[PDB]
Amino acid sequence: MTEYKLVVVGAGGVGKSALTIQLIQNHFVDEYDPTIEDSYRKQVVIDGETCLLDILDTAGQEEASAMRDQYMRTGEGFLCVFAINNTKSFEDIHQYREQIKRVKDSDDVPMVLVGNKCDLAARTVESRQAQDLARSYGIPYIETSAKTRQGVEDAFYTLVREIRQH
Amino acid sequence: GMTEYKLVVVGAGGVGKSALTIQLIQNHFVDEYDPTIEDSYRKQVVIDGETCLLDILDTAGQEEYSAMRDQYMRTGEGFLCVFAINNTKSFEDIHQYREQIKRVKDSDDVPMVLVGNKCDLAARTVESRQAQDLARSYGIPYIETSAKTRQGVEDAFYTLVREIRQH
Amino acid sequence: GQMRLPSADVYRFAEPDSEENIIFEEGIPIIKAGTVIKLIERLTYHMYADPNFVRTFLTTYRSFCKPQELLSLIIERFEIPEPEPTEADRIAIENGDQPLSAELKRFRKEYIQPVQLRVLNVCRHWVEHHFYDFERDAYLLQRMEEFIGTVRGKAMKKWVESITKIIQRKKIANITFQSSPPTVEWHISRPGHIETFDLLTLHPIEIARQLTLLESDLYRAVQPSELVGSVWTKEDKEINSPNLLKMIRHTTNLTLWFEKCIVETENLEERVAVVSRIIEILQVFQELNNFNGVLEVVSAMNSSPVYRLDHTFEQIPSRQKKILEEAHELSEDHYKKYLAKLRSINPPCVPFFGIYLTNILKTEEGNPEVLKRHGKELINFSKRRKVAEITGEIQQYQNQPYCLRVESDIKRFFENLNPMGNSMEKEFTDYLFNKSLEIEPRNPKPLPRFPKKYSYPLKSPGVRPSNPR
Ligand SMILES: Nc1nc2c(ncn2[C@@H]2O[C@H](COP(=O)(O)OP(=O)(O)NP(=O)(O)O)[C@@H](O)[C@H]2O)c(=O)[nH]1
Ligand SMILES: Cc1cc(Cn2c(N3CCNCC3)nc3ccc(Cl)cc32)cc(C)c1F
Ligand SMILES: [Mg+2]
Ligand code: NA
Repeated sequence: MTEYKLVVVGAGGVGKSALTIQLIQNHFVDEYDPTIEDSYRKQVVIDGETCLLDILDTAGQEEASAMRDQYMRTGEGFLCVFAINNTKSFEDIHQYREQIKRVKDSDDVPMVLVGNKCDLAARTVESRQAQDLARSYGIPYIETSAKTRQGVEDAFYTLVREIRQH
Repeated sequence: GMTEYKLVVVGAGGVGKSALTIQLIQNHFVDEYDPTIEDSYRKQVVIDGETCLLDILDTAGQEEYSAMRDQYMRTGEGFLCVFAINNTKSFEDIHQYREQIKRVKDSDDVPMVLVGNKCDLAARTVESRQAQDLARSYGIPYIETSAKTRQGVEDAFYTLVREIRQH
Repeated sequence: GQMRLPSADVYRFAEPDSEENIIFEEGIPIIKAGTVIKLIERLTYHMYADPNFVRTFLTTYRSFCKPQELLSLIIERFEIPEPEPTEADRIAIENGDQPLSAELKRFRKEYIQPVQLRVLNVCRHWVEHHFYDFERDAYLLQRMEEFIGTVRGKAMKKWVESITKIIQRKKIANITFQSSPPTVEWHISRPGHIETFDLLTLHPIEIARQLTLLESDLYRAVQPSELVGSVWTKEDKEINSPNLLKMIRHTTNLTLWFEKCIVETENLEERVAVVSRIIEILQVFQELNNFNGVLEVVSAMNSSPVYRLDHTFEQIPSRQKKILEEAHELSEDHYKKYLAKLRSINPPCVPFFGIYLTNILKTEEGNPEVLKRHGKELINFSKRRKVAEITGEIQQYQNQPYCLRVESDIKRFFENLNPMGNSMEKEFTDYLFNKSLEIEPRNPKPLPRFPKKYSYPLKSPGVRPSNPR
């Protein structure tokens, strides 16, 4: 069993915790309880190979913004999450991308761009704009709903494939 | 090559039974243990000048899985029937453990030893003489052991191997 | 340079590391042993977070620190003094200017705020995942509510208000799937006719599914509080480990029910059909990764009353002998193949709990509570980490739900199964063995014939599922 260290990052309230708990427990969390730092494990077969995912769920609130280097050092791959009804959270993506690159001293870190809350009709970030950004990073873009499960396995397991092929 | 003996530890739970195999298999001289490591229950020993391999099954903690006793006991060639010298109920349980071993093995003469284990400084309630009388009524050896000083531990397992060899 | 720290005389958590208070294992350090003060310092360390350590500590700390004392210590940890103005600040103030306060701002940003946030994360994890401490000690809960409810200052405010709400919700205290569950399968017994439910009249696929749902729910209900301290083996086990004991007693009852179904079927041909049906149920258990169920069947087939039934064995199809053999081989060599299979499958699964129990008990019994170093007694934390590695594995398999539909009547049938009746264990297992001797006597006694007892067809419907539109 290969172990993969995944880290979920992004602005406060975009659904990092809801995405993770949907993956882990098949349950949608309605409450908004701001995370400090949580960690989960999941054994799962991906492309015929069993692995063990360690998933770090991080703090999006700005008051925790000085405490990120320590988890970025440990992570192998990063889900970079914004909410498609929150343009500020999309603008925050590049700050996470640049910090991860600095901390890991690498232009080639496994990452997936995730546009969450795709169950909501009132979108303010267009798919094309996010896809353009993902292409500029060399990474895939996956839209998700922690509420309905749409795209959730695809986002996490695509990140695993990235780490595997790194 | 060398003979392997499959030994099974049986007896009441909650009264320190597991200390017998832990102290044997341990780094005798470093009080430490990881039971998860493959072959934390296999030990090569020399008994009366003959090298052999002991494979010890101790399912301590699984006593409530009472319908698995036959499954576990069936694997064994010799048995340590363990009670705590400060727990009279565990001593009274011995008769039924022995009866169950005889049934699983389909034999009235299964290699086994009676082990009285001192697991703390609480007052002894089973006297040596009571346990000696019980062992003699069964025709099996009696060994007393300490769960803290390792006294008697080698004697218990080696005596059982001798019972198997002399069966 | 490094930040300066408060004097260790006013803030105990600033004492320097030494081998008299902390020992590390041979990129964050792993603690072998330490004083409780050093463990709490590293639990809430300013340089890094350690969520594994938080779980390990909160799962196992009661073996070395009382809940009331833990709360006092983390409140003490939280109350960090700020440094006095520096010489440059002093000179600015003496000239009527605003000081830069560079060292103070750095200490707030890089020491106080991370330590305080990590203290609050300990509180959050404590309330969310180890709330039994507060259920069992109402005064502890009052102290936690008061501490959280009186934290001032805007940097912690979002988490203080959140933790207050989480506590209030915990005091008064839904699954979505990738697909639809398969259709419930029926055989001779039809929906609503619970009085006809039995081993051969329910569909073997649905027996295995409903037992898997029941056994999965029982597995998922066991909390670490029922395990740490080996409390399920001690005199108060019924108080401290009730969900574990309910799970084990279900497993025992099903094994005994399988044995009873076999040996109370006195007609040889009918008993062969019973055993064949049980091995079909085992096949579906394997397909569902219900290892508890697999071993329930294996334990019944290896029991003294069943194992000796050579005339029944002779008529079991070779393929079913092979299925049973490969299930039995999971348990051989101290569960070597079982452990490898558990670690290879795609969950959901239902582990066999007994191995975890033995490994927790032996880890507790085989390692000392303290290590003596330089005249000091240090908490042996490596022993606690080993226990929490096992409880963490247990919890990892408790997350994934089965995509199977409950059948309430079949569920109730297996919940109420009581093969022993009012009999005591010895009386009942002697009865099963005497039945075995009756239906297949020991050689050279001749094999008797017995009348059939089932009036319905014995042919199995098989264990491949059906799917109408
Ligand atoms: N409709 C909808 N709501 C969602 C979705 N994901 C999260 N939410 C909601 O958005 C809120 C914030 O979710 P949460 O998972 O706590 O976000 P977070 O990114 O972890 N926040 P933080 O950074 O503070 O830890 C919650 O009310 C949650 O129910 C989604 O896919 N759809
Ligand atoms: C299929 C089947 C096996 C057994 C009991 N049994 C046997 N025996 C030993 C004694 N002679 C007959 C073979 N080998 C087994 C291996 C694994 C397991 Cl788990 C049970 C085993 C008993 C009945 C009634 C039966 F139908
Ligand atoms: Mg969150
Ligand atoms: Na007593």
